[PDB]
This record gives sequence, C-alpha cells and structure tokens, in this order.
Amino acid sequence: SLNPKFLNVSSLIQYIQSAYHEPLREEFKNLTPYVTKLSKVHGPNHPYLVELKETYDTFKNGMLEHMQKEDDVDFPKLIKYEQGEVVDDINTVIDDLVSDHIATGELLVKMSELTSSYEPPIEAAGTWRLVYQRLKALEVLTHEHVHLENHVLFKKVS
Amino acid sequence: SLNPKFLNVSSLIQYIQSAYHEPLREEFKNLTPYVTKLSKVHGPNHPYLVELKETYDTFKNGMLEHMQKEDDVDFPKLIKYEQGEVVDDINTVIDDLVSDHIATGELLVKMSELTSSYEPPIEAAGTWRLVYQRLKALEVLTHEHVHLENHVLFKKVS
Ligand SMILES: [Fe+3]
Ligand SMILES: [Fe+3]
Ligand SMILES: [Fe+3]
Ligand SMILES: [Fe+3]
Ligand SMILES: [O]
Ligand SMILES: [O]
Repeated sequence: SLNPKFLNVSSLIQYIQSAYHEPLREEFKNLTPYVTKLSKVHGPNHPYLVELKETYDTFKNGMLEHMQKEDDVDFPKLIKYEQGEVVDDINTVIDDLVSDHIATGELLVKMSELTSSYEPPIEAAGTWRLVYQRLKALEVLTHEHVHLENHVLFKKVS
Repeated sequence: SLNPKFLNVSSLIQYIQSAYHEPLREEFKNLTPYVTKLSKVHGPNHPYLVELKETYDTFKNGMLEHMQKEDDVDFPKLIKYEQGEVVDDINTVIDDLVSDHIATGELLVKMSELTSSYEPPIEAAGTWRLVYQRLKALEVLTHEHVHLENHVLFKKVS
C-alpha cells in the first residue's frame, strides 16, 4: 500500500484534487436535494433536522469556497514555493487554510451531534436513513482529506 | 494510504522514483562493499559465494542501467503519451521494460537459490548474516517495485 510521505508537493496536490476535491463537489451536488427534502418533510415534526439542513449548507458552502481557494490561488503557491520561487504569505496561506480546516471540523462535530452521531430514530425511513449514512461517509472522507493536507502536505512546505 | 487509481501517470512515476529508485541506488552503494568482502574472505572455501558476488553485481548493474533508462528516456515518454502527444513507440517501450523486469526477476531467483532462500549456515556470523538479511529485504522491495510498474503504471497507458 502506497505511503503518501514519498509524494512530493505537486503529486500530493494532484492526488488531493482527484481523490478528494472533485468527488466532494460531486457528492455535494448529489446529496443536497436529499438534505433539503428531509428538512422540508420531517423538519416540522423534528426541528433539529432544520438545524441540520442549515449546518449542512454552511458546511458545504464553506468547503466549496475553501477548495476553490486551494485550487485557484493557494495550491499553486505551494508548488511555486517547492520549486524555489520566492513566496511571501506562505505561512499566511498555511495559517488561513488551517483556520478553514478547524472551522470545517467543528461544523462536522455539530452535524454529528445534531444527528446523535448518525443514529436515526425508529420513526425514520428511506430518505432519512440515506441522508444519515451519506453524511457519516462525507465526514469520514473529509477527516481523511484534511488530515492529508494538515499533516503531510503542509508539513512538506513549512 | 494512497489509492493508486487517483494518481495520474506523472505522479505515480514520481512516487516510484522516491519510494523505489532512489532508495535502491542508495542501498546498492551501501551493500556492495559487504558482498565484496563476503566473497573475498569466505569465497575461496565457499565458491557459491563468488558466484553470488558475480550474480549480485550483474543484477545490480542491470538494475542501475534499467532505472536510468526509465528516468531519463522511457518514463517521460509514458507521461507524454498520457498527455496526448504522439509517442508511436509506446508498446515497444513497455515491452522492453517488461523484458528487463523478467530478466531481473530471474537473477533474483538465482540469488535466492544460491543462498537457500537467504538463510545463513550456522557457521556464518557477522558480515555473512548481514548480507543475507539485506539481500532478502532487497528482493522483497524489488518485487513490490516491479509489481507496481507492471500492473499499475503500465496499465494506465496500455
Ligand atoms: Fe482540500
Ligand atoms: Fe483544504
Ligand atoms: Fe523502476
Ligand atoms: Fe522498471
Ligand atoms: O480541505
Ligand atoms: O524497475
């Protein structure tokens, strides 16, 4: 099995973008209608599901803006720094990306708290259980993703 | 641990170069003196150690020339073929690389036969036991190396 420590900065970035950023965008497109439906249908009975929709939307919009910043501005800066060019704001860039990750992590903590980890009541059927499983999988994937960035990619440039 | 289907050709090549090629060159530099000393001290009364020295040398020079060919000429062609440019000898390239790996593999089975699968005789000590340990691990390392190229890297482009 392949050890990410041997990748250099630009391969680690290509890997992140293929394994994490693009599947994340696609899962967001696919999953948001279901979160919205769950809120619309059972939110009146259960107000924590409306809070879940809004926390999920905030989580999603933050992640999309964060991945666009990484793809368009900041990952290219890490690559330039690895090649020997002068990059000021390199620790500014790293610190803002770490701040973004910490915020995303606390939103995941909140979503999981809202759903009692991701345990659906016996009242739940179909769309409800789908949303819970997908949100749990999105949390696992996001944890792996930001751990790769924080403890491998950023350590190679700091 | 990485999933190779998200590494493109360029990144997987960089991976192989950091994880196998450069460590293998370092290990050849460090291990050769010990092989030469084992054959010089114990070779006279144990001629299979002299045969082992000559087989190891052949295996090692073939590996070094083969990795040079991949790094300087053939891996860049795999990357160009991934990137759409015309590389009308790609299959020739892959066939010669596969044939090289076969030849190396057979040199390894020979080295293993000479050493009874790298288990030292009782009367061996020190340098003799060191050489068998290091050769055993270098065979393990080389099989992984060759399997990654043959069955992951070369299948991305053929
Ligand atoms: Fe990211
Ligand atoms: Fe990130
Ligand atoms: Fe190789
Ligand atoms: Fe090779
Ligand atoms: O991220
Ligand atoms: O190789």
